Amino acid sequence: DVVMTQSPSTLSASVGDTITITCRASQSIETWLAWYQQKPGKAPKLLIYKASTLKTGVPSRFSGSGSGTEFTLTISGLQFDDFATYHCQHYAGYSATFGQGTRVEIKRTVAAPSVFIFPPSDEQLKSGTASVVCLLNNFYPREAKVQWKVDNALQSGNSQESVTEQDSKDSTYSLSSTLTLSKADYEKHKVYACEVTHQGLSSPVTKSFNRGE
Amino acid sequence: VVMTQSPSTLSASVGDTITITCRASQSIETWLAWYQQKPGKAPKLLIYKASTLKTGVPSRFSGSGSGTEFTLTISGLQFDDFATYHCQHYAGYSATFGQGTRVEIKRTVAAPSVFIFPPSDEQLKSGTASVVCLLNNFYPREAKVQWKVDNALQSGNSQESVTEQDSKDSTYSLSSTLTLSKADYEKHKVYACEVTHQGLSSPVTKSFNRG
Amino acid sequence: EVQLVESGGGLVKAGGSLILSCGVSNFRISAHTMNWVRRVPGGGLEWVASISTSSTYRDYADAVKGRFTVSRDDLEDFVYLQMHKMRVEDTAIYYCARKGSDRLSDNDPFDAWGPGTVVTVSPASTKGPSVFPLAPSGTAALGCLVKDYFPEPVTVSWNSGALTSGVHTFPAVLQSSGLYSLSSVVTVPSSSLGTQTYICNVNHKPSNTKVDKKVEPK
Amino acid sequence: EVQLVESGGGLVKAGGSLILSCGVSNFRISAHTMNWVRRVPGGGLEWVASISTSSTYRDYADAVKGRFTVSRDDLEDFVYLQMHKMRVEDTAIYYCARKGSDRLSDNDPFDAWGPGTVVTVSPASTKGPSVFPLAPSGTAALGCLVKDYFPEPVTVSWNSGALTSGVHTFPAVLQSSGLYSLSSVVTVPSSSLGTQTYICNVNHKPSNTKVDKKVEPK
Repeated sequence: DVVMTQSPSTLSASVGDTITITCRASQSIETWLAWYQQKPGKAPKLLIYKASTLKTGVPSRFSGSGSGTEFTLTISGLQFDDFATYHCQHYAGYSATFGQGTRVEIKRTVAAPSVFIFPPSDEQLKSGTASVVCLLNNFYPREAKVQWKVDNALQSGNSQESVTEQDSKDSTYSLSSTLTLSKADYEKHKVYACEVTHQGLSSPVTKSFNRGE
Repeated sequence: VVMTQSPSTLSASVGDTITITCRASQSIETWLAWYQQKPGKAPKLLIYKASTLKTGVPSRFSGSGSGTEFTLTISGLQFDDFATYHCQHYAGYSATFGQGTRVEIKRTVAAPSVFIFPPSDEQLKSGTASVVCLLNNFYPREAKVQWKVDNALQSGNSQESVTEQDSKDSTYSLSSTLTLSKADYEKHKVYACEVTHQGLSSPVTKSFNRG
Repeated sequence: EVQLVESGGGLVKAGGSLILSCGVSNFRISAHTMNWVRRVPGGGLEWVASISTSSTYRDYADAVKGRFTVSRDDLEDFVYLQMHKMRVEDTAIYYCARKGSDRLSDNDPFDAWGPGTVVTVSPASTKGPSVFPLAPSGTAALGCLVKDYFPEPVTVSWNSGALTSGVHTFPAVLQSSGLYSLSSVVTVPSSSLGTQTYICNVNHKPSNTKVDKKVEPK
Repeated sequence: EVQLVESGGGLVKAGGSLILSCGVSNFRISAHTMNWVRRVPGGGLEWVASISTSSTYRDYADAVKGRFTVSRDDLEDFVYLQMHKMRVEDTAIYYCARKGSDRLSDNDPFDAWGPGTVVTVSPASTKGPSVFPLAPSGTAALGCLVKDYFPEPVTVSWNSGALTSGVHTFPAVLQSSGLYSLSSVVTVPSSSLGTQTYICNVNHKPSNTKVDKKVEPK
């Protein structure tokens, strides 16, 4: 069975750049590819309903190609509208499969995260819950790793991360991580720290605080 | 179509012959059925076409009536027969039900013994306070519990649960739990439970002072 | 025995949506009119939906008419009941019932019933947030913290729109409570922490619960 | 323009079960093969299931094949997806999209999609109880308060089954947290409170949790 080898997994560019992407089928199909855009948390939008075959109502900047095994998508000078994911699809009669989508994004130089750690407010803590927040305020590119340590003990399974998409004035990513603990468990330990690694950092960055200090 | 059923509660002794009546607001011919329902269980069919006993239903169950008046007779109540019962009008592509009747074992009136329990220190240290009021061994089943905190009538912050009839003494027991965060419980001192019941000539209150 | 098993019960919120289903064994459903029934808080039954053989007719009680939708899929032996715009009086056990007999006829009782599944409609249709300061420790970061609300959004601004440079409000996270949390932050010159009074003007727009919080050094 | 409207998605537990559905507007599904797609937290689209025109052929992606069932209703225009015994990686946004074109063919792409509905499969399949003492303040009453356990049931004995007279173990109640709680009590002679030891044996087979709690005066 077919698997799609879409490349790259992320494309970096800017307004007015002409860009090309490529989906390569693991075994040959009869030019049964189509291409979609997807904006974050939205439904995908169909661009190209057969390889090189643009759907009506789609902006004329779009294009593509197909050879029965190797395929392309191309955009003829990106708009600020175009900085979304793009997915290839192979569609058979009663099944389909998609590429791991090419994320199109606004380019800049590498920038390391400014890291900040916030203890729980006393007002939260008296209710019985402690939410410790770690903020990576601005960085580029998107890929970063945050780990929590409580009394130098690497934590696992008690945190939730979300990343804001590219900032409108500098195109950096930002991450925040929330470590959640009942008031009981939080008052059991002293230091609460978050440790960060990223493309711009030569060594991990750790921010910490001592409970009550 | 609308239906009425009577009595809403029927109290009887083992071995009795009892009748439960259903009245239709307009003629439904013999298009009525009867159902037995145990607590926590889906209803089981007893009779249909007014009198037609379902295959395997014991002969002690019978039904009669046509037009607007229908009766379900149980001739010799066995312990299994003390249950909920419901008359049910049925038509080609629809139905409707009456309010039901509850059949219970009859005994003398017994007033509840009332007890109130404050939250345990352990739970209270976790941030939640669950007081529990207990109404023990009362009959009949209807009882009313009202919680008052500093003479303030509570509403919407309590849940109740009631046992089935005790197999030895045929009474009911009831537990009511008033739940409050530690933040809301420490605000008010006295916590009371006002009980009314057919066995009480005036309401009974059990209370405690926080701390 | 005839086998029926309901699925898809549990907790829901007023104005919310759910879908029940029932599957079966030891019979094929196609010869039967199929029903949904519920047990309302008084221990009494109500009928809720009926779908005929071949999906010809669908009938509902007035309480659920236009809100709900029954469906069936005989080729895998399943019956479904959509429950859009649930209300607190829909709190009940629900059951999938077969219309039937030892010999099927043009009009019959309900013979085989599944063990049922519970549905609870909690009145928390717009649960208002809890809102808390994130206090500043050349550049300083401060913020506000929202917990325990439904549905989305909770909206935030700094000093009623007087502050916008360096502002970030994060995507919400779904907690194990089934309620949302988020945070809003801004970075400012450290020298201004003494003179400028930072505040966050917030709203849970579903409940229209308008909140404010001053954020200042601890 | 045309529309699709997914419903039923929310919080779930691992090895628990849920049913999604999709309605439509401005069009009839009776002409179309109807498809389920998801976007996992990893950001990629996965196909999930499809069901043909005329309900003839049902197909699945191999991660959900056998576990899920797709269903349809060509008359009221609804599609369904039963999700029996979900996995943690079944957590996704779940979209309902129609296979389609201006002129239809034996093979087309997905030309209209609904806004999608979130499903979260939390990893806690069973939760073991906490047990707390109900301390005895003639005849006295004491007990144990089993709490925060999922799913049912919990069994309770007293003194390893030697104390049965006077014991009431109550039906569990389902809390607004989605977790169960029950209390087991016993009445005993007040004179025995100094000498006799009272232990409630709480067993929760679904979590393989056993707790023996000694109940004594404060």
